[PDB]
Amino acid sequence: SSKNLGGKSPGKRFGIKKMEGHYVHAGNILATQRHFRWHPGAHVGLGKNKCLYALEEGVVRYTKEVYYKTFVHVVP
Amino acid sequence: GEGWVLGHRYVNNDKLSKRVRKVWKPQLFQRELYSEILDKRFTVTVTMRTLDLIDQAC
RNA sequence: ACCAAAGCUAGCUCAACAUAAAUAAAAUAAAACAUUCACCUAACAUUAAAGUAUAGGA
RNA sequence: GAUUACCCCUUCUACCUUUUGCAUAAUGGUUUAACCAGAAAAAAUCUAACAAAGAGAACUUUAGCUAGAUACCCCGAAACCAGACGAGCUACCCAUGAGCAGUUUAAAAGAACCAACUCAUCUAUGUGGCAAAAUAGUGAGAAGACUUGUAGGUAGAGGUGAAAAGCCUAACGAGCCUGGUGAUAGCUGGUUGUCCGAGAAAGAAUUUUAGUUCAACCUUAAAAAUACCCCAAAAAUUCCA
RNA sequence: UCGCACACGCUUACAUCAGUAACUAAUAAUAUACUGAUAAUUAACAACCAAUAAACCAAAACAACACUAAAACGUUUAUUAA
RNA sequence: UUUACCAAAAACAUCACCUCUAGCAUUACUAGUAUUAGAGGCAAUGCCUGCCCAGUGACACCAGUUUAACGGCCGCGGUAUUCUGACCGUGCAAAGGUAGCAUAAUCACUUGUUCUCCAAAUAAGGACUUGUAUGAAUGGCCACACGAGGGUUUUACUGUCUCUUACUUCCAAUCAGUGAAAUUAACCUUCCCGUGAAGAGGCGGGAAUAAAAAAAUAAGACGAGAAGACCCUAUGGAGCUUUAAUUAACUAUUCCAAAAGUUAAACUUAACAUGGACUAGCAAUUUCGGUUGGGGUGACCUCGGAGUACAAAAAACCCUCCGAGUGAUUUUAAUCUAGACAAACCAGUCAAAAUAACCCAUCACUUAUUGAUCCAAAAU
Repeated sequence: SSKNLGGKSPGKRFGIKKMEGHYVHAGNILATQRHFRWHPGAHVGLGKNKCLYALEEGVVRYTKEVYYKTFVHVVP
Repeated sequence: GEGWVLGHRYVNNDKLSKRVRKVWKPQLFQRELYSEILDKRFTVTVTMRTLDLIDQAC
């Protein structure tokens, strides 16, 4: 009866795993996102899936800059 | 070791398939010999191949 | 108080000892089913090897 | 509960099972008595023996080892297979016997009608019956492919069948008896004394949807932690005083 | 109105006497079909018996005959023997 | 003659017609011999049984033959007041329904139209033919006689009916003797309006009512009686059928062996019985999904992206749009140490840093574009 056909796609749970003020560790996943919602800041690495991670031990901090970019930093 | 030998039969002789029991009976033919001790001609219906051994037993 | 219950004794189970012929299956288990299946028909004592060596739509 | 040594008035929707929900016009029960359905220790918790050893010549062992004590119920098929019993019923056939008035008629065991006998067309009655195939009226064949006695033969991985999926001892899509067998049943119907504490309605899969396997919960017995309600620093919430 | 004899069978039901509260025949009467005890007809009736070997063609239907479906049972001779 | 016990009928059988297979021996056929026996279809008799062998089957052998073998036997356009199309043209097929029959045991539209029958005829009879969807041995069209078969119209006669009434007998009723049954949770058992799993004597509110039988009526107690025979479910059962898949036993073959002969200094024959594989016709075991506004049919089953699913996740419907089981161009992804995301299991992402040797990337909007065990192979 239904001519149209489509499937369902399981969620990959995109989002931010950590928050500002939290104490993280080196190698920990910060934010999993599609394309760029935000940009990597100091002491923060970029992945192939565009997922930002922490390079060294420290504290996560969010900072907005307009020259329109959003950077995430890790302060040891 | 000949008379009434009942084995099993398979298709490809490697069985993931059905196994069906099969009957095997020996061949029977007439063999005429002569016994000098009893002074009598004897008739044996017994095993063919065995006679080949008897010929070597003389 | 009426039909009624309640009062005994035969009887046996089990262990030990004495003394005119010819491959049986399948249901079932593998939640279907098809190779496969401890088991059962006759011979097969204890401890440990051992549920090990291996086998099995492994 | 009141009330009189009795009753009326007032206060209350059987039990059980199955369910989102039953006094339910959903299920089971006449009543009573009696009979009748949770018997398995590996790892574990616990009580004791000894301790780098335990344990009755066997195993384990960076506190183990040995012993004892704690949790997993019954009834039910339709069918399958094996070995036999069944043609005194019935179906066909073999052997040997018997039976089938009378009337019209041209030679005619020839035609038609009609009693016995062999069948069961229609109607009615009977419907835990006279009877688990009936009785009454009526109707067919009635010298033929007829009816019947006695003595025999053919059976279930079949026989027989003027062939209907009929018959084969009152129910044959394949008889009955015994055995395999306590077959298999994810189903349905059931599972008995007291008191106390806590106390469940949906995450993904499955030849799966009336069933299972670990999460989402829960319970017992111990330890080491901390957790939540959570404002402004920030990204209805996600986080944190 | 429809039944007396021959069976295959059915294993004292039956006949006489005595007793029937009770059971037995859905009750009484009683009893051929209840209990108890005691009687239960023969034969020339029906079952049970010679071994073989030879001869012969042209069915039965109150049948010389005819027809068809090509014919239940029948007799004779000789030997041995009871 | 047939479903003994719901069907007695058009069914089966039957004389007869035709096709086709059997030239052979002593417990079928048959103590038979082509005028006989087996098999199939049709079904007295009467008149007939036309075409097609490309496929299947069968017979002679790869080619052909064979319809009383399995079966099949067309469409469109044009042509004279109207209409119709003797005729012509064309596509296709192995060949395109001949005789006869026909709103039929066949006709959907349908109660076709016309005629007969009746005061009225969806039935019946007689005709017409655009025969949805007749057809010539699963025979075609008729046919005297025959039928407990299936239908239609006049007459005759009737309690069938208008329209019922009376009588007789056996029961029912009374008394006496003997004394059941299914059913039954317990029952002090009213009605109405509402409610309650949506149809209440037990709930609520009103109405009604001293307590108990017998002869009768069958509305209710979803009455009694059968664990629905329809529907669906179960990875139930059984019967039947096949080109479902997988293959022992039986009937006939191809070869090599057993048993016999032949030449030269390696080859040919099978009388009886018995083997190993092998080729056909017969037979033997089971399977027969799920989702589903019942089932079946249809559709769908794994994955990715954009909405439904408003400012971290996740979230359904047989809701709604698009995409994949890859496509191509250049450089090439060598060894392993932290630490995290997601996550029931199992599968998926990011990656500082160390060492050896140099100094992955673009398009198909950005991501998709695959497969967990055991078993095989180019060779390790």
